[PDB]
Order: sequence, then structure tokens, then C-alpha cells
Amino acid sequence: NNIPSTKSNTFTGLVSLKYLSLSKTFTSLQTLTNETFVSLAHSPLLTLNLTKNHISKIANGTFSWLGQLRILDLGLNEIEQKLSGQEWRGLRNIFEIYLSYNKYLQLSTSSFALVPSLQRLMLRRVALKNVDISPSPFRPLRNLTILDLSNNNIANINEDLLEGLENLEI
RNA sequence: AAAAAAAAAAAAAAAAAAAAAAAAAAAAAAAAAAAAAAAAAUUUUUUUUUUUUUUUUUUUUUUUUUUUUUUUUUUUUUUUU
Ligand SMILES: *[C@@H]1O[C@H](CO)[C@@H](O[C@@H]2O[C@H](CO)[C@@H](O[C@@H]3O[C@H](CO)[C@@H](O)[C@H](O)[C@@H]3O)[C@H](O)[C@H]2NC(C)=O)[C@H](O)[C@H]1NC(C)=O
Ligand SMILES: *[C@@H]1O[C@H](CO)[C@@H](O[C@@H]2O[C@H](CO)[C@@H](O[C@@H]3O[C@H](CO)[C@@H](O)[C@H](O)[C@@H]3O)[C@H](O)[C@H]2NC(C)=O)[C@H](O)[C@H]1NC(C)=O
Ligand SMILES: *[C@@H]1O[C@H](CO)[C@@H](O[C@@H]2O[C@H](CO)[C@@H](O[C@@H]3O[C@H](CO)[C@@H](O)[C@H](O)[C@@H]3O)[C@H](O)[C@H]2NC(C)=O)[C@H](O)[C@H]1NC(C)=O
Ligand SMILES: *[C@@H]1O[C@H](CO)[C@@H](O[C@@H]2O[C@H](CO)[C@@H](O)[C@H](O)[C@H]2NC(C)=O)[C@H](O)[C@H]1NC(C)=O
Repeated sequence: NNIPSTKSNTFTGLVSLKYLSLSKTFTSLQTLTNETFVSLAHSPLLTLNLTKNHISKIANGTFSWLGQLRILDLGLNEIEQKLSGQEWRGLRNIFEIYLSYNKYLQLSTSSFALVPSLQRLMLRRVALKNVDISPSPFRPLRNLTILDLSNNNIANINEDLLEGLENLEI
């Protein structure tokens, strides 16, 4: 679809919505703030698709109202930002992360400490850099089961990386 | 009482020529020093500009194989309008 962007009360009234797909829907969503998904405050969403939406920047607390959100898809986008952890603020019980197929995703020591209840995490084709800092960004995470960092040209990995990820299987 | 010649002692003052010394200043010659400086012969750091080797990401191009559709020119054959 070709909707420019959402409004304050676009999705207001959906008190039972749990499956939402917005793939290749928004063309004027270059920058994401915390006033986009405000309409879904009362929606117990479980799946969220946002691929091919030309997402390039998200603000702190954008998904704060998505407390019950478990599945999110931000792949196939043009994200150009520095991860700090506050981008995933408000995710009380999140299941997995879809941020593959990007061009720049810089990781920090606290980029993922806010949400430690993940299950899967793949960063395929994101060109991530500077993951040599200690402690590792994945240290707080405990229930990761699938971890993919392929097609990103990892410069270096140290001993502190992949520490304590006992639950990992793939 | 006083004045003078030969012979002998002389005490003081003003000058000088020498010897033995001693402080003071000024000249040099050697042993050191503290330095603000100067190079030269051995180690190496940081930064800028660039060379070579090696491992990989993105994009583009060539070829081969497989496969889905828009068009088809053929129809060996089958009942026919
Ligand atoms: C959505 O994103 C905007 C943009 O970052 C957030 O606005 C920012 O909010 C912080 C926190 O309040 C502000 O920092 C501090 O604000 C207080 C006033 O509350 C002020 O006294 C401090 O000096 C400091 O500035 C920040 O200025 C503000 N920035 C902008 C551009 O608005 C907003 O809070 C976010 N909302 C949610 C729900 O996440
Ligand atoms: C948002 O919607 C899109 C479109 O429906 C979903 O894309 C689909 O994603 C799945 C899983 O990534 C794809 O399945 C896999 O496809 C690859 C080829 O890309 C194949 O090699 C695998 O064996 C597997 O079949 C699926 O093809 C793909 N469909 C389309 C039309 O792109 C996307 O998953 C949705 N995001 C969600 C649900 O979070
Ligand atoms: C969204 O949240 C992140 C994480 O809280 C914010 O990043 C944080 O920004 C502050 C203010 O710049 C940083 O504090 C200072 O950082 C400098 C280094 O940039 C450091 O030298 C100072 O001593 C001080 O700590 C904080 O470190 C930084 N945190 C992280 C994890 O990056 C970001 O500003 C927020 N953005 C918005 C729009 O609200
Ligand atoms: C990490 O995974 C474990 C195992 O799935 C989680 O423990 C479960 O937590 C739920 C909800 O709190 C309980 O209903 C289950 O009974 C727990 N299972 C076990 C075997 O203990 C744990 O909560 C996860 N960690 C985080 C931070 O979410």
C-alpha cells in the first residue's frame, strides 16, 4: 500500500487486534517517533510486519505502548541509527527480533540489556561494526535460541563475546 | 758669663736607597664545577601521506544448469461444425 504515515488515532478502537501486517505500506515513514504506534496502546498485538517500509530512524520509546507485542519485523529496511537499548523500551514480553537486511546497525554494551527475554535474533546483511567492546552486548540476554550474524563481515570477536548464552542452539 | 777649632758620644725631626716578609687589587697558565646551548651515533614512539601481500562485504558483468509465465510457428493422432 501507499499510505504516507499513520496518525494519532488511525488504529484507535482495535481492542482485540493481535495480528497486524504493514509490509511495503508506508512511503513517508523515513523517521519513526514515539507518536506513530500510540493508537495501538490498547491493542494486544502479537505479530507486527513492517518490511519494505523504508524505515531509517526510530526514536526512543517508539514501541513503549507495545507491551504485549511478541513478533516484530523490521527487515528489508534502510535503518541508519545507533542502537542504545532504549529503542526497544516498553517490550515487556518480546519473543524474537527481525532486523536483518540493513546497511548500518552499530551495537553498544547496552543496546539489548533492556529486554533480556528474547528467543531468536538474526542480523543477516546489516553491516554491523564495533562489537569488540566489553562486556558483550549479548551478555544480559539469557533465552536466545537462534543467533545469526551472517553476511556482515565481522571484523573481530573476543573472548567476552557469546558469554553466558547457554540456551543458544542455532 | 760668652764665642769658637781638633777628638768623642749621641737623642729627636724631615728625607731617601736597599734586604726579609705580609695582607689587598689587577693579569695570565693549568685542575675542576653548575648550567641556558650545539651537533652525531645507536635505540625506538605518536601523527599525516602513500606502496605491496592476504581474508572477506556490497554493486556490476560473462557463461552453464534448473524452473515459472506473455507469445507462439508444428501437430503424428482423436471425436467434429
Ligand atoms: C518521544 O521522543 C521524544 C524525543 O526524544 C522525547 O522528548 C524528549 O523527552 C525527554 C524526557 O522528558 C526530554 O529530556 C528532558 O526533558 C525534561 C522535561 O521533561 C527537561 O526538564 C530536561 O531538561 C530534558 O530536556 C527531551 O528534552 C525531549 N526532547 C524532545 C525533542 O522533545 C519524548 O519524551 C518521547 N516520549 C516517550 C513517551 O518516549
Ligand atoms: C511479512 O510479510 C512478508 C510477505 O508475506 C513475509 O515474507 C515471507 O517471509 C518468509 C520467511 O522469511 C519467507 O519464507 C522463506 O522464504 C525464503 C526465500 O526468501 C525461502 O528460501 C525459505 O525456504 C522460506 O520459504 C517467505 O517466502 C516470504 N514471503 C514473501 C512473499 O516475501 C514476512 O515473513 C512477514 N514478516 C513477518 C511475518 O514477521
Ligand atoms: C535514547 O536513549 C539513549 C540511552 O539512554 C540515549 O543515549 C544516552 O545519551 C546521553 C546524553 O548524551 C549519554 O550521556 C552522556 O554520554 C556521553 C557520551 O556521548 C558521556 O561522555 C557522558 O559522560 C554522558 O554519559 C549516554 O551515555 C547515552 N547512553 C547510551 C547508552 O548511548 C539517547 O540520547 C536517547 N535519545 C533520545 C532522543 O532520547
Ligand atoms: C527464560 O526462559 C525460562 C524457561 O522458558 C523462563 O522461565 C519460565 O517463565 C515463565 C513465565 O515467567 C513460567 O511460566 C515458566 O514456568 C518458566 N519455566 C521454567 C522452566 O522455569 C524465564 O522466565 C525466561 N527468562 C525471562 C527473563 O523471561
